[PDB]
Amino acid sequence: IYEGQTVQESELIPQEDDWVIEETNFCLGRNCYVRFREEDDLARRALHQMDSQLNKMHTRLRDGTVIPYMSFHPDEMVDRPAPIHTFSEKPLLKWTWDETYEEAYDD
Amino acid sequence: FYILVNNNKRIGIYYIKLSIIIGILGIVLSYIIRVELYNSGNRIIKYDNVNYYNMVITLHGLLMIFYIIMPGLYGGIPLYILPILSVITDIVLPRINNISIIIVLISYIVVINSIVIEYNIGTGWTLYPPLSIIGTVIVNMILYGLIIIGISSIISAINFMNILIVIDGIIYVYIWSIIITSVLLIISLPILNGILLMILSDIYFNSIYFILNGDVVLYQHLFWYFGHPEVYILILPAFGIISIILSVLNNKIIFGMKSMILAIIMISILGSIVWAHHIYTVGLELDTKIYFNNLTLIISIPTGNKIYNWIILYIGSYNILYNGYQSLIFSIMFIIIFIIGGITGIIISIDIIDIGLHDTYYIVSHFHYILSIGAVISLLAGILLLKDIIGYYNVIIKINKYFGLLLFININIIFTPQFIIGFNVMPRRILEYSDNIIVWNLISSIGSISTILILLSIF
Amino acid sequence: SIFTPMDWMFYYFPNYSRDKVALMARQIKIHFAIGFALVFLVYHPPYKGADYGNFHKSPLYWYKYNQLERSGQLQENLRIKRDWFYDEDP
Amino acid sequence: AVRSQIEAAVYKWTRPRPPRLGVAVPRSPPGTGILFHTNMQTIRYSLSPKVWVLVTGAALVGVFSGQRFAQTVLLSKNPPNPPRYREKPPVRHPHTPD
Amino acid sequence: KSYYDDFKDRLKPGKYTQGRCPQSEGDYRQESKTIGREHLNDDGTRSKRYTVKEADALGYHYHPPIDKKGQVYVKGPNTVIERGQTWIKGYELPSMEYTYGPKQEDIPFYPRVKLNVWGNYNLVMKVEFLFFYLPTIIVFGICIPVYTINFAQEEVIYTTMTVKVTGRQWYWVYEVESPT
Amino acid sequence: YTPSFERGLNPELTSGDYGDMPKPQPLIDFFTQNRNPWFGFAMFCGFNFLWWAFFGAWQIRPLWASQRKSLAEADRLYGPTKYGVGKKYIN
Amino acid sequence: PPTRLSTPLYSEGGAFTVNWWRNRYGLYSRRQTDPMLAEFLFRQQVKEWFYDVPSYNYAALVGLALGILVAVIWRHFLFNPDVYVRRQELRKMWPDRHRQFAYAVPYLNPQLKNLLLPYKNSFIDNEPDYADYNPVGLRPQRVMAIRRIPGFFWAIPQYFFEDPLYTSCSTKNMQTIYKKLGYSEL
Amino acid sequence: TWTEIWWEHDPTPKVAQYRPYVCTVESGKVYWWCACGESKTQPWVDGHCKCSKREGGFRPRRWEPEHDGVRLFCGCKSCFSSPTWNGGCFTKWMQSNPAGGMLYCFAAAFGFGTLTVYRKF
Amino acid sequence: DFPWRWGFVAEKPFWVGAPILVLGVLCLGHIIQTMGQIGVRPKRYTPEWVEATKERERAENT
Ligand SMILES: CCCCCCCCCCCCCCCCCC(=O)OC[C@H](COP(=O)([O-])OCC(O)COP(=O)([O-])OC[C@@H](COC(=O)CCCCCCCCCCCCCCCCC)OC(=O)CCCCCCCCCCCCCCCCC)OC(=O)CCCCCCCCCCCCCCCCC
Ligand SMILES: CCCCCCCCCCCCCCCCCC(=O)OC[C@H](COP(=O)([O-])OCC(O)COP(=O)([O-])OC[C@@H](COC(=O)CCCCCCCCCCCCCCCCC)OC(=O)CCCCCCCCCCCCCCCCC)OC(=O)CCCCCCCCCCCCCCCCC
Ligand SMILES: CCCCCCCCCCCCCCCCCC(=O)OC[C@H](COP(=O)([O-])OCC(O)COP(=O)([O-])OC[C@@H](COC(=O)CCCCCCCCCCCCCCCCC)OC(=O)CCCCCCCCCCCCCCCCC)OC(=O)CCCCCCCCCCCCCCCCC
Ligand SMILES: CCCCCCCCCCCCCCCCCC(=O)OC[C@H](COP(=O)([O-])OCC(O)COP(=O)([O-])OC[C@@H](COC(=O)CCCCCCCCCCCCCCCCC)OC(=O)CCCCCCCCCCCCCCCCC)OC(=O)CCCCCCCCCCCCCCCCC
Ligand code: HEA
Ligand code: HEA
Ligand SMILES: CCCCCCCC/C=C\CCCCCCCC(=O)OC[C@H](COP(=O)(O)OCCN)OC(=O)CCCCCCC/C=C/CCCCCCCC
Ligand SMILES: CCCCCCCC/C=C\CCCCCCCC(=O)O[C@H](COC(=O)CCCCCCC/C=C/CCCCCCCC)COP(=O)(O)OCCN
Ligand SMILES: [O-][O-]
Ligand SMILES: [Cu+2]
Ligand SMILES: [K+]
Ligand SMILES: [Zn+2]
Ligand SMILES: [Zn+2]
Repeated sequence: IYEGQTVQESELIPQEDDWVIEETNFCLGRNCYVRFREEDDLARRALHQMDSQLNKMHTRLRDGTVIPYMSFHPDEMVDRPAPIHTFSEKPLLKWTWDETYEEAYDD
Repeated sequence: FYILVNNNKRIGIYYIKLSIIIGILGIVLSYIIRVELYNSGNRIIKYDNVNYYNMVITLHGLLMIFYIIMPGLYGGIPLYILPILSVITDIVLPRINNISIIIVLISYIVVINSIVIEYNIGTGWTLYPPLSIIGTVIVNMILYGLIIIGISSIISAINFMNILIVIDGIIYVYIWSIIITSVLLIISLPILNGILLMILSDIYFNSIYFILNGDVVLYQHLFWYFGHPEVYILILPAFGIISIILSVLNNKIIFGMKSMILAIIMISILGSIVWAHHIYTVGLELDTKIYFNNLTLIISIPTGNKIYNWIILYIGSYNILYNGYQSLIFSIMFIIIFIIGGITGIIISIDIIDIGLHDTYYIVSHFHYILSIGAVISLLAGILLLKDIIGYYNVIIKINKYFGLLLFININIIFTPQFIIGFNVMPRRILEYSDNIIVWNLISSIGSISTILILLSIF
Repeated sequence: SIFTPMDWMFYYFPNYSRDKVALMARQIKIHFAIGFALVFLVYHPPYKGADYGNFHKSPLYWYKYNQLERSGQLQENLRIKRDWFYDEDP
Repeated sequence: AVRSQIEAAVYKWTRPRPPRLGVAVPRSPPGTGILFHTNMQTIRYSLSPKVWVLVTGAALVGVFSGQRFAQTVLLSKNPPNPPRYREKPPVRHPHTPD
Repeated sequence: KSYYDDFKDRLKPGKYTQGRCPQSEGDYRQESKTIGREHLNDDGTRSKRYTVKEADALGYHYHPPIDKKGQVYVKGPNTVIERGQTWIKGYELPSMEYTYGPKQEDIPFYPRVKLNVWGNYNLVMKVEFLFFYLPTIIVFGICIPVYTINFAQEEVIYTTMTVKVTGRQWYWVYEVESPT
Repeated sequence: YTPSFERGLNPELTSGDYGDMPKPQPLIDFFTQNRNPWFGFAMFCGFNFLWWAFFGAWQIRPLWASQRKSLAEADRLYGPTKYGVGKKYIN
Repeated sequence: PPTRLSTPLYSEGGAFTVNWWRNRYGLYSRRQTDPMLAEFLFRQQVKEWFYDVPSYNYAALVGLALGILVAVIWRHFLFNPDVYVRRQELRKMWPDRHRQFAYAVPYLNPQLKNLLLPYKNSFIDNEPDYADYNPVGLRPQRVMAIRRIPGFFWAIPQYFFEDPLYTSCSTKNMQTIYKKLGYSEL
Repeated sequence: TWTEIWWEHDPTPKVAQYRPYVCTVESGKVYWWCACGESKTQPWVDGHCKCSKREGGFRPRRWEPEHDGVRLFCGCKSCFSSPTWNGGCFTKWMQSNPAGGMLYCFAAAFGFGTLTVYRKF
Repeated sequence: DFPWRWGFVAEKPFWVGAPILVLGVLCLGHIIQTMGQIGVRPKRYTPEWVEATKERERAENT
C-alpha cells in the first residue's frame, strides 16, 4: 500500500535554525458563476471562459516552482465546459524506473 | 447540426436529456398507481377499465428500466466521461454511437404510440406467457420495442469494449464497471433475443411452445437468465460513479483499488448463475433450490467488500471542506440506502422466507430502494459532479440541502410501508385490496404526491 | 490456503509462495476441489447419515446435562406440564 | 476523599507510553521544535489504548446493567394464562343462508 | 463586508425578457451584415448557413489550412534573456475578480498537505481480510438453516387426503373425494 | 433577547474586553436558539412529524372519538372474547 | 517484488506460472513494443495484481462457487431421474421405464437430508416432529435433534433438555390431548 | 493524543475549558477563534494571546456562519470540527481524567440500556 | 443571482425552514388526495357493517 515517500533522517536537517514550514495559501481565491459581459459577443465570451479555468491555476512556492491544480482522474483536465475536441496532444502518463543508458550522458 | 452529430460528449448529453423526458412518462405512470392505491375502491380507474391499470404497471416497469435508468447510467455518463477517463480523444466507433441514441428514441415512440392506438392491456414487465401470448397487439408492439432496444444495448456494449484496445492510460475503477457491464450484456442479450423470438413465434407464427406439453416454465429460465444480469447491469455503473465521487470529493486515493475491481468482476460471474431465485415458487427440484439459494447468498461477499471500502473513503476526510454539496450527500446516501435494499434482498433469498414474500409489495420495496432511490441518486450524484464539465445551468441543485432532505424523507415514506404491507399480506400487481391494508397504502400514497412536488423546486 | 491472510503466507512460507502467479492458481484449484467435494461427498452420498441413534454429545452437552441431572431440573424439565385441554370450571 | 485517591491511581496507570510505530519513518533530528502551525487540517484527537478500553468497558457494563435494571424493576413477568373453560360457540355463522 | 457591492456596477439589470426584443422590432434571425461577421447572426449566435446549410465538413468553402511546407501558424513563448540564460515567462491567468467578480481578499487559509493515506500495512491487511470473511462467516451461519428448511418443505409425508386445485380466469376450481 | 454572559469554568479566560465580538452565553440559549419563536414553532413542528412517523397522527383523534367508541362497543358485544389486559385493545 | 529489470523473476514449471503468464500477457498488446518496455509493463501488472494480498481472497471465492456450480450440473445429469440423455427409456411409455426408476429412491435420500432434517425443532415451536413418522418406508423415520443448530439460534436453549416446555409441545403429547377428547386421531 | 505521544512538531494548545462556549453569531461576519487557549475573550482571539502574536505556530482560526443563530465553539482546542464543537471537549477530558470518563460513560450507557430495553422488551 | 423564492428560503436557518417544509409538504399531499373523496360514505364503514365483521371474527376465531 502507498504510505507516502520514504524520508531519511539527513533529509530533515535544516540549514538554518529559524526554518519553519512555509505558510502559503492553497485556496485559489473566491469564485462564483462565471460572469460574462453583455458587450462581449460569442467569440469573446469563449475567451472569457477559457481564462477562468481553475485547472490552469497553480500556487508558486518560495523557490519559484509551482504546485498546479491536480486531480486523480483526467476528467478534471479538460476545459470546463468540455470542448468538442479535448486531447489534441496525447496526455502523457509519466512512469519512473531506475534503468538508464550511456547515450544520455556525457563525460 | 443536431441529429447528425457524432461527438460522444454531445451524444452523452442526448442520453441524459432523453432519459429525463421519458422519465416524466414513467413518473406519470408511477403517480397513477399510488393515486389508485390510496384507498380501497376505484379512484381514477374504472372497474370496467381495470385492463388499463395492468398496462400502467407494465409500462412503468419497462420504461423505467430500459428507457430511463439504463440509458442514463450506461449511455449518458459513460459516453461523456469514459473517453475522457481514458486518454483517448473520442469514442472508437463514432457512427455506431449516433445510431444507438436514435434507436432508443424510435423504440420509445413505438411504445407510446402503441398506448394511444392499441387496446390497453398488461402482462407485467416480465411478460410471462401464456398471458403475454393471448393478449392483443399492444403486446406485439412492446416486443418490437424491446428487440429494438436490445440492438442499441449490444452495439453500445461493443463500443465500450473497444476502449481496451485504444486506452492510453490506466483502467480506472469506473472504466472497469462499464467494461464488465458490457460483458454481461454481450453474454445475456443473445439469450434474451432467442426467448423473445419464441414469444413472437407463439403470438404471430402459430407456435405451440407455451401450450400444454410445452413447459411454460421454460420462458422463466431463459428470461431471468437475462433478467438478473440486467439488474446487475443497472447497478454496476452506479458503483463506478460512487467510487469516483467519494475519492474526488475527499481527496483520498481509492483504497483497495484491486479489491474493488475484483469485486465487480466477481459480482458479474456470480450474477450470471443465480437467476433462478426468481423461480422459487414454481416447484423446482430440492437440490436445484439449495444450489441457487446458496450461490445467491455468496453475492453479498463481494458486494460487502465494496461497501466497506467506500466507507473508509469518507472516514478521515478533512473537516474544513464543506460537506453539504449535493453530490457528496447523494453519494453518502447511496451507501445507507443500498445496504437497506441489499439486506432485504438477502432476506428474500432464503427460499422458505420467499414463499411468503413472493409477489408481495415487500419485493417492490426491495428493488425500489436499490433502483428508485439508489440508482437515481447515483445518476443524480454523477451529473452533479460533472456540472462544470457538462455546463448545464438554470437549476438549483448543486447546494440545496432542502431538496436532499425532503427527497430522502419522502421516498422513505413511500417504500418503508411497502415492506410492512408485504407481511400483511398485499399481493403485487393489484388494484383493489382489503380494507385493513388502507393505512399503510395511504401513507405511501401521501409520500408519492409529496415527492412529485419537490421536483418542481429544482427549477 | 483456507481462511488464511496471504500476507502470513508470504511471510512464513516465502519459498512456497515465491511464484505468485502459480500461488494464485493453487488458491483457485484448492477451493474448486473443496466445492466439488462438498457436493459429491457431503450432500450426494445416498442412504447415509440416518443413524440418529449416534447423535454427537459434546463435553459441553454432558456438563450441562450432569449439572441439571444432579439437581431436579432435568426431571422437572422433561416432565409433561399439561396433558388435558380444558380446565375444570368451579 | 476516596474519589481523589482512585482518580489519581487511574490517571497514573493510564498515561500512554510512546507508540510502537508500525511504519518505517526516520528519527526527527535532535533539537527540532514546532515547525507547523494550527491552520493545518485538524487531526482528530484520539484516546490512548488504555483509556479507550476503560471508557469502552464502562459503557458495556452500563448498557447491560441498565438492561437488567429495566427487566427486573420496570418490566413485569407474565402471569399464568387464564384457565381455559368449555364455552358455547355461536349457533350459526352470520352468513349462513336461512 | 458584502462582496456583491464590489461588482454591482458591472451587473446592469436587463430590459427584455430572455435578452431579446420582439423579432418585429429587431430581426435576430437574419445573418449580420457587418464585415467579418458573415458567420454570425445579428444577436451574435452562429448562423444556420455557417453551421448547417453550408457546413465546411460537408464540402462547402473548402480551404485547406496547412501550407505548402506543412506548417501552420504557432504563437511563440514570451522569451527573456538574462543572467546568461534564455528564460520563458509563463502566462498567468487574470485575477479571478475580473472573471468572476468577487474581490480577491480575505481568502480563507488552506495549507498544503499531502495525501491522506492509511498506514500500518500489517493492520490494514487484517482489516481487508475482515471485510471479506466477516460477511463469509455470516453466509456460513445462514447456509445450514437454509438446507434444513428446504428439506422440511420437500419431506415425504403420509398424507391421507387429496385436494386438487385448478386455477382459471378468474376463479378457482376445487375437486375433492366424496365420502362413500 | 439580551442573553446573559456566562463566565465559564475558568472566569479569567473570559475576563478581557470583547469589543463587538459576541460574549459566551448559557447553554439553554443554544437549545432555544435565543428563544426564536420560529425555532419554537419549527420545534413544535419537529415533534409532530416525529410523532406521525412512529405512532401516527394523534391530531385526528378528536375527530375519531365518536367512531372509535362504536368500534369499541362492537368488539365487546360481538367480537371474540378478550382476556385480561387484552380487553384494552380493539381492532 | 524486484524493482530492477536486471534481477530475474522466479518462475515455476507448469501451465500457470510467471513464465507462462509472460508468454501470453502481451499477445494482444500494442504497448509492449520492445524488451525493456515489455518487461516493465509485465512486472507492473504482476506487481499490481498478483502481489495484492486481498486479491487472493477473491480467487478463493471464484474457485468455491465454480466448484459447486460444476458439481451440481454434473450431479443432475448423472443421478437425477427426471433428466434424460439416453433415449432408450424415452421410447417407451411411462410404466415401462424400469431403468430410469432405479434412480428415484437413492436420489430421494441424499446424506445431507438425513443429517439436517432432525434439526427442524430449531424452527418449529409446536409439534416439530409432526411429520417424523411415515410407515410407507420410502425414507427413514426421523428423530428430533438434541441440540440447536449452531450459529444464530440464540432464541432457543443450547440443548433441548434445558427447555421446560419442549416435551409438552411434542406431537405425542398433543395427540394424547386431542385423543382424550376424541377430537382427532393425530 | 497525536500531539502528546505521536508527533512533537505541531503546536500543542492549552485547554481553556472542557466544555463548549455558546455564542450568538451573525451571517456575513467573520470570527477569529483562539487556538492556544490563552486568550481572555474566549472563544475568540483577544489580540494578546499566542494566536494574535503569531507565536509558536499558533494562528487565529477563521470562521464564518452560513446563517444567523447560536453555535457551540470548542473550548478544549482539539475538537476535530474546530472552531465548532462536536464533542471532542468531552473526549479530551476523559483522556485527562479517565476515572471520571468511566463514570459518565457508564451513566450514559445505563440510561440508554434502560430506555431501549424498556420500550422494546 | 437567484429568484425571490430561493432568496427567501435560503435566508432562513436550515433547521428552521426544513422541519416546516417537511410538515407542509406532507399536509399538502394529504389535502390534495382528499379533494376527490369529500362526503363519500361507503356502507362497509358504517357502524352496522363494523359490528357484523366482529360477529364473523368471533364465529371464525380470527
Ligand atoms: C428499392 C425501393 C426504394 C424505395 C424508396 C422509398 C424511399 C423512402 C424513404 C424513407 C426514409 C425517410 C426518412 C429519411 C431521413 C433522411 C435523413 C437525412 O438525411 O436528413 C438530413 C437532414 C438535414 O437537414 P437539413 O435539410 O440540412 O435541415 C436541418 C435544419 O436546417 C437544421 O439542422 P438540424 O439537424 O439541427 O435540425 C434537425 C432538428 C433540429 O431541431 C431540434 O433539434 C430542436 C431543438 C431541440 C429541442 C429539444 C428536443 C427534446 C430533447 C431530445 C433529446 C434527445 C435527442 C436525440 C437525438 C435526436 C433524435 C432525433 O429538428 C428535427 O429534425 C426534429 C428533431 C426532433 C428531436 C426529437 C427529440 C425527442 C422528442 C420526444 C417527443 C416526446 C413526445 C412523445 C410523442 C411524440 C412522439 C413523436 O436531417 C435533418 O436535420 C432532418 C431529419 C428529419 C427526419 C427525422 C425523421 C424522424 C422520424 C421519427 C419516427 C416517426 C414515426 C412515428 C410518427 C409519430 C408521430 C406522433
Ligand atoms: C422531539 C423534540 C423535537 C423538537 C423539535 C425540533 C427542533 C429543531 C431541532 C434541529 C436540530 C439541528 C441540529 C443540527 C444538525 C445536526 C448536525 C450535527 O450533528 O452536526 C453538528 C456538529 C458538527 O459540526 P458543525 O459544523 O458545528 O455542524 C454542522 C451542521 O450540520 C451545520 O448545519 P446548519 O448550518 O443547519 O447549522 C445547524 C446548527 C444549528 O442547530 C440548531 O439550530 C439546532 C439547535 C438545537 C435545537 C434542539 C431543540 C430540541 C428541542 C427538544 C424538545 C423536547 C420536547 C418535545 C416534546 C415532548 C413531549 C413528550 O447546528 C449546530 O450548531 C450543531 C449542534 C449540535 C447538534 C445538536 C442536536 C441535538 C439538539 C438537542 C436535541 C434535544 C432533543 C430532546 C428530545 C426530548 C423528547 C422528550 O456536531 C455534531 O455532529 C453534534 C453531535 C451531537 C450532539 C447532540 C446530541 C443529541 C442531544 C441529546 C439527546 C436528545 C434526545 C433525548 C431524548 C429523550 C427522550 C425521553
Ligand atoms: C484444462 C483447460 C485449460 C485451458 C487453458 C487455457 C489457457 C488460455 C490462456 C489465456 C491467456 C490470456 C492472455 C491475454 C491476457 C489479457 C491481455 C489483454 O487483454 O491485453 C489488452 C488488450 C489491449 O492491448 P493493450 O494495449 O496491451 O492494453 C492496455 C490496457 O488497456 C491498459 O490497461 P492497464 O495497463 O491499466 O492494465 C492492464 C490490464 C489490467 O487488467 C489485468 O491485468 C487483469 C488481469 C487478470 C485477467 C484474468 C486472468 C485469469 C484469472 C484467473 C481466472 C480463472 C477462472 C477459473 C474458473 C474455472 C471453472 C471451472 O488490462 C487488461 O487486462 C485489459 C483487458 C481486460 C479485459 C477483461 C474482460 C473481462 C474478463 C473478466 C476479468 C478477469 C476476471 C478473472 C477472475 C476474477 C476473480 C478471481 O486488450 C484487447 O485487445 C481488448 C480486446 C477486447 C475484446 C472484447 C470482446 C471479446 C469477446 C467477448 C465475449 C464474451 C466474454 C465474456 C467474459 C466474461 C468475464 C466474466
Ligand atoms: C454513552 C452513550 C450510550 C452508550 C451505549 C453503549 C452501547 C454499546 C456500544 C459499545 C460501547 C460504546 C462506548 C463508547 C465510548 C467512547 C469511545 C470513544 O472513543 O469515544 C470518542 C469517540 C470519538 O470522539 P471524537 O473523535 O472526539 O468525536 C466525537 C464526536 O461526537 C463524533 O462522534 P461520532 O462521529 O462517533 O458519532 C457517532 C454517530 C455517527 O453516526 C453517523 O454519522 C450516522 C450517519 C448516517 C445516519 C443515518 C440515519 C438513519 C437512516 C435510516 C434510513 C431510513 C430513513 C427513513 C425516513 C422516514 C421519513 C422520515 O453514530 C450514530 O449516530 C449512531 C448510529 C447507529 C446506527 C443507527 C441505526 C440504528 C438501527 C437499529 C435497528 C433498527 C430496527 C428497527 C425495528 C423497528 C422499530 C424499533 O466517540 C464515540 O465513540 C461516540 C460513540 C457514541 C455512539 C452512540 C450511538 C447510539 C445510537 C443508538 C441507536 C439506538 C436505536 C434504537 C432502535 C433499536 C431497534 C432494534
Ligand atoms: C439495481 C437493481 C437490483 C439490485 C442491485 C438487486 C440486488 C439483489 N437482489 Fe434483487 N431484484 C431487483 C433489482 C435488484 N436486485 C428487482 C427489480 C426485482 C424484482 C423483479 C420482478 O420480480 O419484477 C428483484 C428481486 C429480487 C428477489 C426476488 C425475486 C422474486 O422471487 O420475485 C430476490 C431474492 O433473493 C433478490 C435478491 C437480490 C440480492 C440477494 C441482491 C444483492 O446484490 C444485494 C447484496 C447487497 C447487500 C447484502 C448489502 C451490502 C452488503 C453488506 C451491507 C454486507 C454483507 C451483507 C450480508 C452478508 C447480508 N432480488
Ligand atoms: C427505474 C425503475 C423504477 C423507478 C424510478 C420507479 C419509481 C417509482 N415506482 Fe416503480 N416500479 C418499477 C420500477 C421503477 N419504479 C418496476 C420495474 C416495477 C414492477 C413492474 C410490475 O409490476 O410489473 C415497479 C412497480 C411499482 C409499483 C407496483 C405496481 C403494482 O404492482 O400494482 C408501484 C406502486 O406504487 C411503484 C411506484 C413507484 C413510485 C411511486 C416511484 C417514484 O415516484 C419514486 C420517487 C421518484 C420520483 C419522485 C421521480 C424521481 C426522478 C426520476 C426517477 C427520473 C430521474 C431521471 C434522470 C436522473 C435522467 N412502482
Ligand atoms: C443435451 C443432449 C445432447 C445429446 C448429444 C448426443 C451425442 C453424445 C456425445 C456428446 C454429448 C456428451 C454426452 C455423452 C454421454 C455419454 C454417456 C451417456 O449416455 O450418458 C448418459 C447420462 C445420463 O443419461 P440417462 O442415463 O438417460 O440419465 C440417468 C439419470 N440422469 O448423461 C450424462 O450424465 C452426461 C451428460 C452431460 C455431459 C456434459 C458434462 C456435464 C457437466 C457439465 C458442467 C458444466 C459447468 C462447467 C464445467 C467446467 C469444466 C471445466
Ligand atoms: C465457442 C463458444 C461456445 C460457448 C457456449 C456457451 C453455452 C452456455 C451459454 C449460457 C447458457 C447456459 C445454459 C442454460 C442452463 C439452464 C439450466 C437450468 O435452468 O436448469 C435448472 C437446474 O440448473 C441448475 O442446477 C443450475 C446450474 C446453473 C447453470 C449455469 C450455466 C451457465 C453459466 C454461465 C455463466 C457465465 C460464464 C461463467 C464462466 C466461468 C466464470 C469463472 C432447472 O432445474 P429444474 O427445473 O429443477 O430441473 C431439474 C430436473 N428436472
Ligand atoms: O434481481 O435481483
Ligand atoms: Cu434476481
Ligand atoms: K383502489
Ligand atoms: Zn490564542
Ligand atoms: Zn473542543
